[PDB]
Amino acid sequence: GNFTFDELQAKSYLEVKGSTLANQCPILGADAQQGLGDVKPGTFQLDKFCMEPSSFKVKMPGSKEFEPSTLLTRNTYSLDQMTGSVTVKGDGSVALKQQDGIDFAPVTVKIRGGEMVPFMFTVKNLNIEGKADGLTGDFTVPSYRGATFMDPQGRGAASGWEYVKGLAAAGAQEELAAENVKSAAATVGEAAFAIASTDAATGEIAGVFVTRQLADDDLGSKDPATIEIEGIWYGQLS
Amino acid sequence: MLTLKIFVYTVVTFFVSLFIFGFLSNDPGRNPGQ
Amino acid sequence: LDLFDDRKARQAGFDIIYEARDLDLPQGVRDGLAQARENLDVAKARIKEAEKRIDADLDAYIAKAYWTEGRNELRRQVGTLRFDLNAVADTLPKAAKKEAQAAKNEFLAAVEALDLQLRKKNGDKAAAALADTKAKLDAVIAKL
Amino acid sequence: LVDDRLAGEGTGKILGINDPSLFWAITIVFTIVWGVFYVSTREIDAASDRENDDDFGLTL
Amino acid sequence: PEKLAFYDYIGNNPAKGGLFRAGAMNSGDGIAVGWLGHAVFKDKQGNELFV
Amino acid sequence: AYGDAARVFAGNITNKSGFIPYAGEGFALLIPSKWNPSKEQDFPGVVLRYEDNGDAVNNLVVLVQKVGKNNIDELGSPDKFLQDNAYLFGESAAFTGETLSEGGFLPNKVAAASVLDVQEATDKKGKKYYKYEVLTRSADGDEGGRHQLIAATVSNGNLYLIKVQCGDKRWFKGAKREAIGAWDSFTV
Ligand code: CLA
Ligand code: CLA
Ligand SMILES: CCCCCCCCCCCCCCCCCC(=O)OC[C@H](CO[C@@H]1O[C@H](CO)[C@H](O)[C@H](O)[C@H]1O)OC(=O)CCCCCCCCCCCCCCCCC
Ligand SMILES: CC/C=C/C/C=C\C/C=C/CCCCCCCC(=O)O
Ligand SMILES: CC/C=C\C/C=C\C/C=C\CCCCCCCC(=O)O
Repeated sequence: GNFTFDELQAKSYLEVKGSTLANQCPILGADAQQGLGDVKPGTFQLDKFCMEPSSFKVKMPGSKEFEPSTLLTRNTYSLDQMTGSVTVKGDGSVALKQQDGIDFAPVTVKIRGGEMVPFMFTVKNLNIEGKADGLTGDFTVPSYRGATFMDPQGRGAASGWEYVKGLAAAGAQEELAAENVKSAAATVGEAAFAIASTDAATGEIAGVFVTRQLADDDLGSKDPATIEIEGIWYGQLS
Repeated sequence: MLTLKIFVYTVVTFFVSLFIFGFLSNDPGRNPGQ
Repeated sequence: LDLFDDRKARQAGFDIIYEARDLDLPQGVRDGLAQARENLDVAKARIKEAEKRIDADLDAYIAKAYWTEGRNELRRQVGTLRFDLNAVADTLPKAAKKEAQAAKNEFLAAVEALDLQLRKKNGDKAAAALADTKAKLDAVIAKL
Repeated sequence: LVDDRLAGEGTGKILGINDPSLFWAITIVFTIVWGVFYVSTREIDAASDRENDDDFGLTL
Repeated sequence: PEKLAFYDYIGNNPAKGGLFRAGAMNSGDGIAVGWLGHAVFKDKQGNELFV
Repeated sequence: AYGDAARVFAGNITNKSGFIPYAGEGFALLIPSKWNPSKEQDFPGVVLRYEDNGDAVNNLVVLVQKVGKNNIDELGSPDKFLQDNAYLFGESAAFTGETLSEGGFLPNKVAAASVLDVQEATDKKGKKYYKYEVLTRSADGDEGGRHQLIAATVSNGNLYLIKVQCGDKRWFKGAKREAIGAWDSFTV
C-alpha cells in the first residue's frame, strides 16, 4: 500500500498508469482508531471493498505441508470495488456480506517441482461473521473455465465434440471415456478475516485476511490442490 | 534486474559508439580508386 | 428457452445504440443533434442539470483536491453544453442572440481557464476560476 | 504485493532511464570512445597525403 | 454372410489411409472378431431413421 | 434457339424492392430476394422455410398447425401463448450439468430469452394477431444474440405462425430491414 484513499484520488490516470499502483489497496491515516473503534452499531452499506494478496502457498495433492510459489501472470490478482453490507452489534460481533463488484481474478503460479498451478482467486458470495478479532466464513468458488470453453481438441461441456475426432477407427474409445466428459461444477472455500483499524470520522476499515480454496481441475479432469492466500484488505462504511 | 539493465545499456552504447565514431573516421577515403 | 420480461428496457433507452448505428438515418439523427433542435425541452433540461452539477460537484471536488474527478465531471455530462447553448441561442432575435453569443463566449473562456487551473493542480486559482465560471454561467443562463 | 519488479514499461521515460546509473554508464562509455577517436583523428587524416582545408573530402 | 457385411466398411475402403501410416490395417483398427448386427434407428413415434 | 435480344442500353431494373412476393396455401408474405429455399423441418407443421445466402442463421419459417379453437385468444393470453410455444427458440436438452461460470446467466442455464416487446393487433380484414419480439442470448454468445420476430393467428381452425430469425451482428449492420419487411408482410 503506502498510500491513502485521498492520496490515490489526488493523482492522475496518466501518473498512475504503468506504476502498478492500481493493483494495491489504500491504507488508513494516523486518525484511525485500533480495532473496531467507536462505530455506532448498525447495518452499513459496504463500498470500495478491496483485498490485496501478499503471499501464495500451494499444497499439492498428497502433501501435508504448504509450499511457496512464484507468480507468472503479473499484477492482475487484486479484487477491488466490491460492494455489500456490514452489520455491527453492540457486543462487537460483525457480519460481512459481498454482493457485487470485481470479486474474482484468475491467477497462475509455479511451484518447486516446476508445475504451473492455475487457480481462481475469488470471494464471491462471501459470508463471514464473528468478533472483530476474527471473522470466520465461507465463499463459493466458480469453475476456472466456463461451460462453453473448448479444449485443444475441440471438446467442451455445452459446445464441442463429445469424443476424439482424430481417432476415427476407435468407434467407442472406452479408454478415453474419462477425458471426453467435461463438468464445470463449482466448489466452496473458507475465509478468516480480521479488523485492525477503524476511522468513524469517514467510515473506513482495514485489516488482514487468510483464505483457503482449491485449484482448477481442467473441467473435472484433474485432482485440485489446496492454495492458501493471505494479505491485507480495506473497505469503506457509509 | 537493474544490474542486467545496466550491463546491457553499457554493451549497447559501446557498440553504437564504435559504429558512429568508426563511420566518422574518414570512411569515404578507404577505397581502391585512384 | 426460458422467457424473461424485459419489455421495459426500451423505455430505458435500449434503442439508442441500434438507432445510432442505422446507416439509413441521417448523421444528425444518429448523433442526436436533430432531436435536440426539434425539442428544446431536452436542451433546457440538460442546461439546467449541467449548471447544478457544475456548481455542487465542482465545489466538492476542488475542496477535496480531486483534479481528475473534477475534469471528468466538467466533461462527462456537460459534454453537450456548447451544442445545447448554440441550439437555444439560435431561436432568439438578432440582438438577443448576439448578446447570448457574447455571454456564451465569455463563459466558455472562463471554463477553459478553470480547466487549465485544474490541470495545473492549483487550489486558490482553481477556486477563483470556478467562482468566475459560476458567475458567467448564471449570466449566460439569464441572457437566454 | 507478492513480488517486486522494476515497473517501468509503458511509462515514457527519456531514453528509458529510471536510475542515474544508466545515464552514468552511457556517458562514460561514450566519452571513452570519443576520446580515443579524438586522439587519433589527426593521424587518420594524414593518411590521405592531403591537408584538411576547405577542399577536403570526397567530391564530384 | 459376415463376409458380405465386412466388405461394407469404410475401414476396408482403400482410400482412407495415410502416407506415413505404416503396417497392416490390423495395426490401425484391430482384428475383427464378430459382426454386431444391423443397427436400426427408430423415432419416438416408430418412424425409421437412417444415418 | 430463343431469339430474345440482350437488354443492352436498358435503363430499368426489373426488381429493386429487395423482396419477392410469395402466395401460399392460405397465407402470403414478401420473402427477401437474397434468400434461398431450404429443406429443413425443425418444428412440427413446417410448410415454408427460407435462409440467407450469406448466413444460415438468418431465416424464416411458417407453421400451419391443427388446433381445436377457432380464434387465437382461445389459446390463452399472449404471455401464456408465448410460454406454451417456447420450443420455437430451441432447448438446451443436450447440456445436462451444473455450472456457475456464465456471464449474466442464471445458475445451470446456458441460454435465455428476453421478451423485448409484445403486441396484439387486428388486420384490415379483422383478424387478431399476436406479435412478439425476442432476443435470445447464448452462453458462448455467437452473433451477439439472435432476434426472433413472431406473428401468430388462427384461421379456419388452423394456427398460422411465422418466426423470423436474424443474428444481431447482421441486425445492426443493416440486415434488419429485410427481416422486418418479411415479418410485417405476413397476411393470412
Ligand atoms: C570540469 C569539467 C571540464 C573539464 C574537465 C574540461 C576540460 C577540457 N576542456 Mg573545457 N569546458 C567546460 C568544462 C570542462 N572542460 C564547459 C562547462 C564548457 C562549456 C563552455 C567547456 C568548453 C570547452 C570547449 C569549447 C573546448 C574545451 C576543451 C577542453 C579540453 C582541452 C584539452 C585538450 O585539448 O585535450 C584533448 C582532449 C581529449 C583527448 C579528451 C581526453 C579525455 C579526458 C578525460 C577528457 C575529460 C572529459 C570530461 C569533461 C571529464 C569530467 C571530469 C569529471 C567526471 C571528474 C579538456 C578536455 C577543448 C577541447 O579540446 O574540446 C574537445 C575545446 O575546444 N572546453
Ligand atoms: C515396390 C512397392 C512395394 C510395395 C507397394 C510394398 C507394400 C507393402 N509392404 Mg513391402 N517391401 C518392398 C516393396 C514394396 N512393399 C521392398 C523393396 C522391401 C525390402 C526393404 C519391402 C519390405 C517390407 C517389410 C519389411 C514390410 C513390408 C510391408 C508392406 C506393407 C506395408 C506398407 C507400408 O507400411 O509402407 C510404409 C512406407 C513408407 C512410410 C515409406 C514411403 C516412402 C516415403 C514417401 C519416402 C521415404 C524417403 C526418405 C528419403 C526416407 C528417409 C529415412 C530417414 C530420414 C528416417 C505393404 C503391403 C510391411 C508389412 O505389413 O508386412 C506384413 C512390412 O513389415 N515390406
Ligand atoms: C538520433 C541520433 C542518431 C545518431 C546515429 C545513429 C545511427 C544508428 C545506430 C544504431 C541504431 C539502432 C540500434 C539502437 C539500439 C538502442 C536503442 C534502444 O534499443 O532503445 C530502447 C529503449 C527502450 O527503453 C525502455 O524504456 C521503458 C520506459 O519507457 C523502460 O524503462 C525499459 O526498461 C527501457 O528498456 O528506448 C529508447 O532508448 C528510446 C529511444 C528514442 C530515440 C529517439 C530518437 C530521436 C531522433 C531521431 C528521430 C528519428 C528516428 C527514426 C524514426 C524512423 C525509423 C524507421
Ligand atoms: C561483450 C559481449 C558479451 C558476451 C557474453 C555472452 C553472453 C552473456 C549472456 C547474458 C544474458 C544473461 C541473461 C540472464 C540474466 C540473469 C537473469 C536472472 O536474474 O536470473
Ligand atoms: C564544472 C561544472 C561544469 C559543468 C557541469 C554542468 C552541469 C552538470 C549537470 C548534470 C550532471 C548530471 C546529469 C544527470 C542526468 C539525469 C539523470 C537521471 O535522470 O537520473
